[PDB]
Amino acid sequence: GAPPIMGSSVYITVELAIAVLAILGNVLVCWAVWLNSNLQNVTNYFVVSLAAADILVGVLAIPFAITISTGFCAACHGCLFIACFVLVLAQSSIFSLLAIAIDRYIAIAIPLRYNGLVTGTRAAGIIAICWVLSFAIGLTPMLGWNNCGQPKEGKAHSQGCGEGQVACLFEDVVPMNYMVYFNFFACVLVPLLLMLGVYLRIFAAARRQLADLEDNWETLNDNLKVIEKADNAAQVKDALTKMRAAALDAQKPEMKDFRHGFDILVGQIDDALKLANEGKVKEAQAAAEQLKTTRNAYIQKYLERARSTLQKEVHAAKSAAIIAGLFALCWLPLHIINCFTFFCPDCSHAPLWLMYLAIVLAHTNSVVNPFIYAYRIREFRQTFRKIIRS
Ligand SMILES: CC(C)CCC[C@@H](C)[C@H]1CC[C@H]2[C@@H]3CC=C4C[C@@H](O)CC[C@]4(C)[C@H]3CC[C@]12C
Ligand SMILES: CC(C)CCC[C@@H](C)[C@H]1CC[C@H]2[C@@H]3CC=C4C[C@@H](O)CC[C@]4(C)[C@H]3CC[C@]12C
Ligand SMILES: CC(C)CCC[C@@H](C)[C@H]1CC[C@H]2[C@@H]3CC=C4C[C@@H](O)CC[C@]4(C)[C@H]3CC[C@]12C
Ligand SMILES: CC(C)CCC[C@@H](C)[C@H]1CC[C@H]2[C@@H]3CC=C4C[C@@H](O)CC[C@]4(C)[C@H]3CC[C@]12C
Ligand SMILES: CCCCCCCC/C=C/CCCCCCCC(=O)OC[C@H](O)CO
Ligand SMILES: CCCCCCCC/C=C\CCCCCCCC(=O)OC[C@H](O)CO
Ligand SMILES: Nc1nc(NCCc2ccc(O)cc2)nc2nc(-c3ccco3)nn12
Ligand SMILES: CCCCCCCC/C=C/CCCCCCCC(=O)O
Ligand SMILES: CCCCCCCC/C=C/CCCCCCCC(=O)O
Ligand SMILES: CCCCCCCC/C=C/CCCCCCCC(=O)O
Ligand SMILES: CCCCCCCC/C=C/CCCCCCCC(=O)O
Ligand SMILES: CCCCCCCC/C=C\CCCCCCCC(=O)O
Ligand SMILES: CCCCCCCC/C=C\CCCCCCCC(=O)O
Ligand SMILES: CCCCCCCC/C=C\CCCCCCCC(=O)O
Ligand SMILES: CCCCCCCC/C=C\CCCCCCCC(=O)O
Ligand SMILES: CCCCCCCC/C=C\CCCCCCCC(=O)O
Ligand SMILES: CCCCCCCC/C=C\CCCCCCCC(=O)O
Ligand SMILES: CCCCCCCC/C=C\CCCCCCCC(=O)O
Ligand SMILES: CCCCCCCC/C=C\CCCCCCCC(=O)O
Ligand SMILES: CCCCCCCC/C=C\CCCCCCCC(=O)O
Ligand code: NA
Repeated sequence: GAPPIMGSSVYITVELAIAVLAILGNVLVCWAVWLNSNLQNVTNYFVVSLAAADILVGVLAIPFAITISTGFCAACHGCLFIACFVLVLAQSSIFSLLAIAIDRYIAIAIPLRYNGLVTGTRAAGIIAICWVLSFAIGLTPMLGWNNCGQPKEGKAHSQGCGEGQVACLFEDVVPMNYMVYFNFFACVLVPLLLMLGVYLRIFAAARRQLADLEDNWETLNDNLKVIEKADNAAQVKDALTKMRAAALDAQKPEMKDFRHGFDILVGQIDDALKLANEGKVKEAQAAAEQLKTTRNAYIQKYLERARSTLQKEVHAAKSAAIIAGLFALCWLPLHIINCFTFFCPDCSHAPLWLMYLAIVLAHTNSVVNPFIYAYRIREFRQTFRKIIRS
């Protein structure tokens, strides 16, 4: 039995290293949003709430985790607070991650009502509400779902604890049925699966909208060819009728030129339709050839801009999804071990070294988001560079 202070020293040193890095990187995130107005939008207010949770992992939850690893004598309800506060921060992170996903879904599904629906003022009230809910969920053991009524009195006496005190150890005070059914299944797993469903909807909506843009374009170019090889006024008329509906369909500084572009296009379709309906096939076909000028000078530019805007939303949603996936990857090992402890009382408990490895992996999640923003989001990377240089 090696002196406990040796493995303790390794664990604590690693925790302190993670705390340092979590504070530094997430303070940098908050400083970038505060300073750069191109980063001040509703999405990034949830990003800052998430960075605040991660700063508090470094400032409070890691010092608390170091403390509870010692099994020090404590009043049981004080022990519960330092065991459960990290659950508040994890719960807050979950709400922020779900909000980021929903925000991006609203942006890609209804971009015309996004700015009217999702405002800074409503985001700050959602954030406040979510922090209150996170305290209620993470500190639910303090409302009475705890093991303080059944203290491990032999362990308390062996350590010389005083009356009313327990050896402060996570699995002695926090019930495992709370950890598995309430904290993990209800409060973590279900929101993460909801997030997964929202991201699937985002990527499907993007794929569908890019397919629609390409379809409208091909319909435009195919019907031009229909008109070119029609042999009567009625065929020209039918192809132009369709083109007119599609152009109006697609019509739903750069905005002035693209509105001007579609105005010309509808006007030119209308000129060609009138000629067709007068039975003037050749005149109608020549009028339709003028549509190629508008297609080259305006419609193609609209198509390329619309595509590039959707491709940026896909890239941005992938970045946010990577962050949600990394939260799941860093926290799942600990939840899964708790499931074994709880559901398999005939299995030997996960060994101590694995418990602490899973705890430090969960804490490491508070380090990683600044790196994802730096690597995947030019505007953050550039603001980070400017802050670090100045
Ligand atoms: C806003 C921030 C800076 C304040 C942080 C206050 C923290 C450190 C305080 C608030 C409540 C305190 C706990 C309340 C009661 C107990 C039980 C006692 O037997 C041992 C200490 C212990 C477990 C305290 C540890 C320190 C503690 C967690
Ligand atoms: C989220 C991804 C990375 C999956 C991680 C899976 C990890 C957490 C799984 C894979 C194999 C698992 C171990 C398999 C066997 C045992 C022996 C049993 O007596 C205690 C639980 C314990 C020690 C399990 C702990 C959880 C475990 C380590
Ligand atoms: C989408 C995925 C990641 C959801 C997470 C799946 C979790 C809930 C699954 C993955 C592996 C599962 C464990 C695999 C094996 C055992 C040992 C058995 O004696 C009791 C149940 C128990 C302990 C399972 C509990 C639930 C479990 C931890
Ligand atoms: C990508 C890198 C950082 C992952 C690091 C994984 C390391 C830290 C993990 C993987 C295997 C683990 C070891 C596996 C077995 C034991 C034996 C045990 O009696 C003491 C702890 C010890 C020695 C573990 C310490 C932590 C450990 C070394
Ligand atoms: C964003 C990237 C992730 C951030 C990562 C933050 C820091 C984590 C590194 C820790 C290694 C520290 C050295 C650990 C060496 C210990 C080896 C050892 O001897 O283990 C003893 C054993 O555990 C006794 O039981
Ligand atoms: C023995 C003790 C039992 C205790 C059981 C506790 C139940 C938790 C309930 C409320 C905590 C509220 C905490 C305050 C949350 C602050 C929210 C906030 O500051 O949000 C900022 C906002 O973003 C600005 O725009
Ligand atoms: N099971 C558990 N244990 C601990 N710490 C104690 C590790 C341990 C477990 C058993 C033992 O005999 C001695 C120590 N922290 C823990 N944190 C969590 C957690 C937080 C969020 C999800 O799970 N679970 N968890
Ligand atoms: C896509 C779905 C993702 C996962 C959702 C469902 C998770 C359900 C997990 C259930 C594990 C229940 C384990 C019960 C073990 C009983 C042990 C015993 O009876 O001795
Ligand atoms: C993503 C899901 C992956 C699932 C992996 C396979 C899980 C099925 C394994 C069940 C293992 C059951 C082992 C229980 C052993 C102890 C039984 C006992 O003595 O009570
Ligand atoms: C996706 C992960 C898949 C990993 C491999 C899955 C295989 C898991 C196998 C579990 C076998 C458990 C055997 C337990 C024997 C116990 C003896 C007994 O209880 O009588
Ligand atoms: C992503 C899901 C991965 C979850 C882990 C999958 C591996 C599941 C294997 C479990 C094996 C449990 C072995 C039982 C050990 C004790 C046997 C006994 O005492 O009866
Ligand atoms: C994944 C991030 C890097 C992880 C490196 C892991 C090394 C440190 C973590 C665990 C080592 C095990 C030491 C635990 C000793 C028991 C703790 C205690 O009882 O005080
Ligand atoms: C860029 C570097 C910034 C500062 C990095 C600091 C990294 C080291 C952090 C913590 C190490 C503390 C070591 C204390 C050992 C105590 C173990 C014990 O008390 O038993
Ligand atoms: C000094 C005592 C108070 C400590 C409270 C710490 C809470 C977490 C720290 C910072 C989170 C709030 C930072 C928000 C600043 C940026 C806001 C914005 O980007 O518009
Ligand atoms: C335990 C003592 C400290 C506990 C602090 C917990 C409360 C955290 C409160 C605020 C951090 C959230 C900051 C969110 C800023 C986003 C709002 C916005 O940008 O408009
Ligand atoms: C806060 C996020 C939203 C919460 C939604 C919760 C919906 C409920 C989902 C999962 C709860 C899991 C219930 C498992 C019950 C088994 C209990 C038992 O048999 O002892
Ligand atoms: C959707 C995420 C998880 C699904 C929500 C519901 C939770 C999983 C479904 C059933 C789990 C029930 C586990 C309890 C079985 C008996 C427990 C026991 O005997 O100890
Ligand atoms: C499109 C590639 C351009 C390369 C530079 C990147 C510019 C910005 C790109 C995407 C913005 C990503 C926004 C994702 C929201 C993150 C929210 C979160 O999950 O925390
Ligand atoms: C419990 C685990 C759930 C974790 C949720 C993590 C967030 C989901 C992340 C990615 C899912 C989306 C995968 C589909 C990719 C399509 C991309 C594309 O069309 O270009
Ligand atoms: C990112 C990597 C994801 C990998 C998920 C799966 C990891 C677990 C895989 C194998 C572990 C299986 C251990 C089975 C132990 C059986 C012990 C026994 O029989 O008692
Ligand atoms: Na977090």
